[PDB]
Amino acid sequence: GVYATRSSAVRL
Amino acid sequence: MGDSVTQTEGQVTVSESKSLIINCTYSTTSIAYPNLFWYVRYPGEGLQLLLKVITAGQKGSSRGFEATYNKETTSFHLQKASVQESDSAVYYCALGDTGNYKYVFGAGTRLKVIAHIQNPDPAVYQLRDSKSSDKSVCLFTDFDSQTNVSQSKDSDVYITDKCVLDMRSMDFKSNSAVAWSNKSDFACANAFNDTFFP
Amino acid sequence: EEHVIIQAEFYLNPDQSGEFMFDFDGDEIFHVDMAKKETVWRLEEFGRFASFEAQGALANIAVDKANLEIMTKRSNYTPITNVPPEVTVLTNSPVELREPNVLICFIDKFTPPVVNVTWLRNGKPVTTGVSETVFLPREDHLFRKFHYLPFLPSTEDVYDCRVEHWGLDEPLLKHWEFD
Amino acid sequence: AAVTQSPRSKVAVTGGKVTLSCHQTNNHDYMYWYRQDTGHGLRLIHYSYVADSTEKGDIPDGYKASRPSQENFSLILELASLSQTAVYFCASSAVNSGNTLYFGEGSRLIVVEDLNKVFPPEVAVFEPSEAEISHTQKATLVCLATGFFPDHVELSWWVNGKEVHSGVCTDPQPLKEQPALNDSRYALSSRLRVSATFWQNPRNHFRCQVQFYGLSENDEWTQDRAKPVTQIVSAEAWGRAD
Amino acid sequence: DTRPRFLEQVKHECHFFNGTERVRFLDRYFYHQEEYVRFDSDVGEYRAVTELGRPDAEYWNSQKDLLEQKRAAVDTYCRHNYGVGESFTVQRRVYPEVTVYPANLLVCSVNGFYPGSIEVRWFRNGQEEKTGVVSTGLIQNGDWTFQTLVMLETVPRSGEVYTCQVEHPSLTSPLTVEWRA
Ligand SMILES: *[C@@H]1O[C@H](CO)[C@@H](O[C@@H]2O[C@H](CO)[C@@H](O)[C@H](O)[C@H]2NC(C)=O)[C@H](O)[C@H]1NC(C)=O
Ligand SMILES: *[C@@H]1O[C@H](CO)[C@@H](O[C@@H]2O[C@H](CO)[C@@H](O)[C@H](O)[C@H]2NC(C)=O)[C@H](O)[C@H]1NC(C)=O
Ligand SMILES: *[C@@H]1O[C@H](CO)[C@@H](O)[C@H](O)[C@H]1NC(C)=O
Repeated sequence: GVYATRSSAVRL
Repeated sequence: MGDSVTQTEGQVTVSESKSLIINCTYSTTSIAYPNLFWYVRYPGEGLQLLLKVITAGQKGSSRGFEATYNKETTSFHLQKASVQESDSAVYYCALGDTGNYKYVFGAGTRLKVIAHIQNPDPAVYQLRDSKSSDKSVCLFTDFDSQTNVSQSKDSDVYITDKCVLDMRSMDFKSNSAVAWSNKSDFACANAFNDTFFP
Repeated sequence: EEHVIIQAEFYLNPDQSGEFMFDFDGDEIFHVDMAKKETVWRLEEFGRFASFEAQGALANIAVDKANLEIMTKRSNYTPITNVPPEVTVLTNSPVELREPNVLICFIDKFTPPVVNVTWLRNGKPVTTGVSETVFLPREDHLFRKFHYLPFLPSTEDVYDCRVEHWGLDEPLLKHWEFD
Repeated sequence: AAVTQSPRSKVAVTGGKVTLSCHQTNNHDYMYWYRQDTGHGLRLIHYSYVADSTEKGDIPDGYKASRPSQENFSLILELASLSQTAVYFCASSAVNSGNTLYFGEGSRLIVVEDLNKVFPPEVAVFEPSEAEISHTQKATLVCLATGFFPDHVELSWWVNGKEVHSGVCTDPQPLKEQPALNDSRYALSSRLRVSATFWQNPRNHFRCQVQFYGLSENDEWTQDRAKPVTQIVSAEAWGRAD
Repeated sequence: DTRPRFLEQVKHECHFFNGTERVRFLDRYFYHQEEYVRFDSDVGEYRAVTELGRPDAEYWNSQKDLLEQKRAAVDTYCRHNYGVGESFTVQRRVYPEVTVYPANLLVCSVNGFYPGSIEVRWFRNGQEEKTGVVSTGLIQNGDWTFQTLVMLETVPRSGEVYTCQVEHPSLTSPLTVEWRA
């Protein structure tokens, strides 16, 4: 199994 | 034993108004939860997204194409009920992991749409050059979609495969092939090979 | 059954320190060594059953650093107020003379995530066998942390856990002695 | 529009430096350089998720990347090799778009050993046969482009000065005139089919246009023939009432 | 070095109820310790928590491809990562070690166990005590093991038998330790 990264959104 | 996307190998030729199905399955060892993508590359143009699915069990559809994200059998088969002349391109099946850089592409499948003919009239003809009437070419045309054109004879005679219709052609759809040489001791009857051959 | 998994990130200016870790029910599954670009598992066994592509964490860190610069300016450069830690020292097992044990220094309820922790035996520094965790998230959005010291209990040894933090006026000393 | 790369075509010599440029106007954080091979698919060379930094992809040997700003990602070939001829695709993505890839138009690169093996095409149009006219009441014109190198050409038909598509049927790919050599010049044909009466109108003008991609300016050329620059070669014919 | 500090935090949160049958996902952004914008899977959009996060809510809700990932994270992220570590997180079981020692107070030391759900009882002559029983509560060691100490305020009489009983999901039958005169 491989953990998924939830992405951080980018402001501006 | 890693990451891979397996697509229908080589080219695929289909007649107009006929069904299509392109095979795509995948196997991953370093992806987490894939998203599945179909990209299409029309002649001359670059790559562009055709459809995508985020969550397993659901299907995307665009321009009459359809594909279902199926995690049970790790497949993403592309389908279309009635193919159009504008559907001639190279189709790429792909998966990506939205949280990092990883993408896996398949090897791509070329689609050739040809004319659908129910009244074939296979025959060969002889054309002359519009400048020097000495140069001549032979034309094999008006054959059904089942006809396959062999290519060989001598190295100083050339033969083309079945031609692909124009992306935005809407009339005079006809399968054709052409042959030419310089030996001047062979004619259109000797070239290629019930048809016609005047 | 109730369970909570948290993917917790921070970024700290002007230290330029970033962290990325996964929490399960208050314990660390793993964190990413930002310097070596590597996954570090809290328990070695975890790396036999799962894996992680660290470049996803580095991507999120670069984004968090960019978000922080925009947010610093949008708050009119409002800085963080330091919150000093509470420190407690305990063992993980009841103590017996010469039976192997571990001192645990629990640093809790503090921000920003920067500390200096030192183990002292009889007033001198000790480093043999020590280990520590990264900064662990709290539900009130402060941090906690563990430092560990394996040791053989004696009646003649005394121990101290010395933590430095910008919220403290002087280094905090948490004392431990046999019985 | 979103991602644009340049040049769209290049011909360079072995041991020469070739750099491919790529620009995006989406403010995306990721940029990538891929290589397109017919049997292998699409392979990643280099990528970048932050400016002033580059990560090496799966096949980075012989290539170098550079990302001097968030909008530009270049691919430098220090010593171009024969193995580096392919179609190169640039792409971008960003989390705000869920990391879907956006692709540029593609850069087709051909590398050769002497640069003097490139020839522009010779185009000729062939008039329809009377037999086809009497048999099917249709007339098929054939265009033939021969003796060009490389095989990067685009063929089009023009009837009375406007591009046509209905009735056009082109070969899938050019064929090699000398299929035994690695410097063979190529040939390509196409068919234009109209009605018998349309061809039998002497007022109807037919033109076959072949776009050739070859050398650019700033390329030293010291041969007797003309410099084979990117150009268009054409052949035309008029309808015949009888 | 008294320079001011500025802290960005991000917490992506997956809450599980009855295994993976109900899942709530939270995309949470913090400035120092102030949460200013969040995505709740139960809401479907980003919402400003404070006025400092109103620009981010309005801009991110315009990024439809960004919303499609967040709206699907319960499946593509939460339930996915749950399955990935299930065998060593949800299913992790470690036996508790039980030790009884005198502190007029008896201590029952339960150490090294996982998970935290536990029951510790004191018995005097086969009857469970409720007066004079105080417990440290659940103590996390930071290494996937807990410990807990349970004191008994008792007047030891000769012949009396005190028994500490530990119930724990890793055990098919309770563990007991006895202390006598
Ligand atoms: C950052 O500075 C701006 C500008 O002074 C603040 O916006 C003002 O906030 C006050 C309330 O304290 C309002 O009465 C004003 O109308 C706002 N606008 C202006 C132009 O003054 C903003 O609140 C400050 N941010 C923080 C976090 O303090
Ligand atoms: C932790 O200890 C270090 C000692 O190396 C402190 O930092 C150094 O020393 C002075 C103070 O004596 C600092 O102002 C410098 O910034 C440091 N120089 C370096 C690191 O090269 C550090 O400040 C301590 N941290 C805390 C939170 O107390
Ligand atoms: C808990 O999990 C699944 C839900 O599909 C099922 O086995 C069981 O009925 C659930 N319990 C309740 C109370 O819904």
